[PDB]
Amino acid sequence: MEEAVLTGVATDKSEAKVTVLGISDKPGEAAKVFRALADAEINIDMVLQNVSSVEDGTTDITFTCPRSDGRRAMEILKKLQVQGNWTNVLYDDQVGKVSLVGAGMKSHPGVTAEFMEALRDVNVNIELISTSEIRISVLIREDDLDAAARALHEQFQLGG
Amino acid sequence: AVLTGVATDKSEAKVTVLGISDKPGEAAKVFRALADAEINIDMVLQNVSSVEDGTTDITFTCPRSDGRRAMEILKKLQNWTNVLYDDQVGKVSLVGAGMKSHPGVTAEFMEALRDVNVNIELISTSEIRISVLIREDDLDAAARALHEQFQL
Amino acid sequence: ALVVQKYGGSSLESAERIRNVAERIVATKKAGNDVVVVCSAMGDTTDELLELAAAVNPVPPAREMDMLLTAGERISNALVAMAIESLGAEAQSFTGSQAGVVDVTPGRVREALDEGKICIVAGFGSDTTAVALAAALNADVCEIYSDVDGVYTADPRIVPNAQKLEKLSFEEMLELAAVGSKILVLRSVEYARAFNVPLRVRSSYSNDPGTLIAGSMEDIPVEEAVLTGVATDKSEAKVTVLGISDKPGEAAKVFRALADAEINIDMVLQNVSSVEDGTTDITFTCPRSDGRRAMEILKKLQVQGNWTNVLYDDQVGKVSLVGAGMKSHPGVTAEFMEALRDVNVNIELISTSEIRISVLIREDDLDAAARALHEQFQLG
Amino acid sequence: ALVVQKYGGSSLESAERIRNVAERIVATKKAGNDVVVVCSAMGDTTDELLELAAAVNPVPPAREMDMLLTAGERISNALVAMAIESLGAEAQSFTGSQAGVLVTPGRVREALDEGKICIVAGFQGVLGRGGSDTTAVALAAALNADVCEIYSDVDGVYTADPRIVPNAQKLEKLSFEEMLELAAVGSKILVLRSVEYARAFNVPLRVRSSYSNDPGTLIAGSMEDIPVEEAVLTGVATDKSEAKVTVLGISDKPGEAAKVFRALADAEINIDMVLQNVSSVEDGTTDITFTCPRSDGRRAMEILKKLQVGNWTNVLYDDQVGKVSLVGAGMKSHPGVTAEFMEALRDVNVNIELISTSEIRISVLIREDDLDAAARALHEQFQLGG
Ligand SMILES: C[C@@H](O)[C@H](N)C(=O)O
Ligand SMILES: C[C@@H](O)[C@H](N)C(=O)O
Ligand SMILES: C[C@@H](O)[C@H](N)C(=O)O
Ligand SMILES: C[C@@H](O)[C@H](N)C(=O)O
Repeated sequence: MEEAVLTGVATDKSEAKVTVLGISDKPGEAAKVFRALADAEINIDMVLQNVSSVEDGTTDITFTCPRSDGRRAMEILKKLQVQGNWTNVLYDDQVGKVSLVGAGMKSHPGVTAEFMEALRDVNVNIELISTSEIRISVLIREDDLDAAARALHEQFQLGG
Repeated sequence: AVLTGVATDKSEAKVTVLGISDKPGEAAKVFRALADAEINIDMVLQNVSSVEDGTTDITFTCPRSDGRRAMEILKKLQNWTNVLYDDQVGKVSLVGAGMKSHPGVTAEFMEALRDVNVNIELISTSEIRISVLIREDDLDAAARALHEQFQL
Repeated sequence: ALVVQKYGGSSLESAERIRNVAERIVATKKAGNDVVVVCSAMGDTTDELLELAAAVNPVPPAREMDMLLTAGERISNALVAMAIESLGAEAQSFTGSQAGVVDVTPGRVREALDEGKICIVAGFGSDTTAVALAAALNADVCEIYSDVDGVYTADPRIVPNAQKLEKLSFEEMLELAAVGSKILVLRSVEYARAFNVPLRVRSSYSNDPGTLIAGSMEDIPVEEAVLTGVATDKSEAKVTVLGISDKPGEAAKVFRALADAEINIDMVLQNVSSVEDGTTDITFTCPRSDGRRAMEILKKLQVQGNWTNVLYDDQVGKVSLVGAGMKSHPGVTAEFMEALRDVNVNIELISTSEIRISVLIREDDLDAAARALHEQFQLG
Repeated sequence: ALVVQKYGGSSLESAERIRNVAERIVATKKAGNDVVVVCSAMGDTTDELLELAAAVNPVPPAREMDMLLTAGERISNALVAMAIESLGAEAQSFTGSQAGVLVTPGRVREALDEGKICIVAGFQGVLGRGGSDTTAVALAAALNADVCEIYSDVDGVYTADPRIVPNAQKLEKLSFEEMLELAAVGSKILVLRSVEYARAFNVPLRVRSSYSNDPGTLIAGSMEDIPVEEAVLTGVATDKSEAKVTVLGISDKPGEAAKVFRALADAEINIDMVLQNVSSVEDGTTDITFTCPRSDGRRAMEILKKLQVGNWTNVLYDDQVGKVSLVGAGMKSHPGVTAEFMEALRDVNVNIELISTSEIRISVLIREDDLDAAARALHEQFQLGG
């Protein structure tokens, strides 16, 4: 009922993140961005869009992709900015990704708390968060992977 | 069912008032007679009346010393067909509890005694005992069979 | 001191009720006693489980049956335990097998009680193991809790003037329940008698002390002894076999056929034979549900030269007077018969022990007869 | 073969269904299989027993909770064994522990070699954890079972909720990861903890119905071992049980996530999904959005608003949100899947408020009113029906 089975911790430094800033929150605007990447055969992995501000009615969309296709990705988008569609497109090729894999995390909320507390206590800044019932992933600086994994290993006592 | 033991007796005498009318107040007459004579009562046994006749018999036991006196007490009060005296009667009982739900006890009691050829004259049982009146001499041969049957 | 406490399904029917029972258990601990508790399954769980067992398999294996019934009783054990520990106590559960017994040997239970724990004993019936532990541990008293708040001089709804007994002897209790209503398991009261463990019938819905069942009549002064109460029973049929030869083995034939067919006999009765004919009659009582099947068997043997006829009566009522005070006193048996005569009730059949008088009559007269007997003697 | 079979409470609702399931168990052995059966409590007994426990004691202690739930499952065990033995099978019963909970199924392998159908139910030694479902899979891993079947009133895993999408179909097979993901965001089809053991120890699961002879859906093989050319999109999951709370304007410093989710965990708030994008360079702040059951929403909001006065500029509340997701190994190494998803919803005019993903899943948060429309759009976009 209450306990969650945790199976291990994963790190990865294989990708870069691109962030479209100020995408207008209306039907069809996400399609514009991801169709462009699809036409250029850019295989993206994780995408994350949070809620739009009430003041503007705009949001940001961040996605990851293979580090090689990184600069290319931002450039396809940056070249199709012309309109009012978005204000900027950023590019980060030094981003890492640590994750806690398992199952049944929804009803064990202390796990999520302990995940943030682990990274906090090794002074690591959580830059993006994308979790679910079987997955907690955060993006941080690639240089903090070492210290993030050891914190998460120690905290949840994971290995083997 | 649980069975605690097997008690015998040779201290008593049975008295049977024959042919008593199965109408109200006739039993009172018999036992108010013994109550006046202050013969302390123990067993009483009355079965259902005859359809043909309309009468039963009332067999009761008492301290053997008071037995002949008691028989001749009820003789004076006489409607009834006869009164019989007995002082070679012996009582053997199986004491316990919960024998209603286990009827084999009742059977095996009666099976154990037939296998020793013992005269079962009267019977007066309940959930907590199975008492039967047999012939005084057969008490020990009756006991042994009960001890072996129910393992006491 | 050491107190054993049994709680039946009624007492543990619900959570709120279980928590109430739990406070009473802790209260008994707090009063300065080692407390052992025996729980039946909640409500009617055992019956519902028995129904379920029969439906899945008509002849259930004993092993799986042990598992089934043990599970049911272990639900209330758990809940009682939970309840007890929320009140401050330290609970210690036992299945009964690893409690004492098999024949009783409670090493573990005594060990737990010495640690100041409240032992909860479930299931491998409930009453018999409670008294068996009571005897094994040398308990000061074994308390049976239910909806009934004690033994009465008569059925309160039948006899308005009925009263709750403060105390009675073991064998007085045995006799009252042997003919009247089963308030305690007859079987469990015989262990009490055998091992001299006082029993207390009382209610789990009040602080009333109830009725004590303690001591033998044989160690009560002969002058002090009294009449105990009146018991009624309108659940029995009456079967009579006419024309059975007064020779060894014939009684055996009757009750073997009744035993084989699972007919619950009760209060068997036979009087002397008739020198003319050399034949006697054997009447017995059984539950009315068995009466028909009991008759079917005896009639089949009846129509085979064994005996004349087999009569049947499912409107018979049984009324009785109990009390150690009648064993040595004369005229009580006389006052009994006179009481029924004066209310125009006829005595069809009579049967006794040394401290019980029982008579079969029309069930329509049961109430009048019990009411007549109750005020005839001091009772009430 | 060696077959583990786990029957839920729905399958053991009554004496007739028990005997019925007993015949299925015997039919399975007759087909030349060693059988292990795991038993949930009859019908809703475990839920009803949990209530009772809570009623007699909030925070019931572990040992007695173990005794209680075991007892309930041990009833089913008694009845099923009883039925099994009625039909000619010889039964041996175990508590899920007597067969090692840890691993260590020595006692069970003895019984199987002697031709006995082994029944496992309850626990006693040291629960957690998933109950009968994970006991079944854990026994399947240790004994090296060819399959662990999970019987209920559910006859398989579908490409979508057939009540919503009429052209929805039943999957024959899918990978552990594809099931995990589908189960994670919408479904609620089986215990995920048990499916993570099956993934971890490579034990094939089969979800089928104890009311038909339909073979159900198979969960087997990793999507990591699926050839890239053969990978497919699996299904569409929906969920309108969630509310979303967004903390606006949290500064981007170490520990600030801790301050949010410590409060929620101490208040026992269940977190389905958490989402945080990059912070603004000027002012240095970002927002954290998380979803939780609608029954926890009111209270989650109460907590974080107390913490709003500093720490953040606002806390928002939304209990009319729905979640639609696509799952499939086929999207791992195929561009334009995300594109088709976003275009799919666009063409049915559904607005995408928030997005999250995994290697093989895309999820968006939408108005609950748009759920059915979005699901049908996605289902026919990627042509999952027939
Ligand atoms: C912001 C973006 O997701 C937009 N709401 C869309 O539907 O395309
Ligand atoms: C006792 C019996 O013989 C009679 N019918 C009576 O009531 O007195
Ligand atoms: C019936 C009884 O009188 C007989 N002596 C018997 O036991 O067989
Ligand atoms: C949670 C996030 O906003 C912050 N940077 C932290 O790691 O605490």
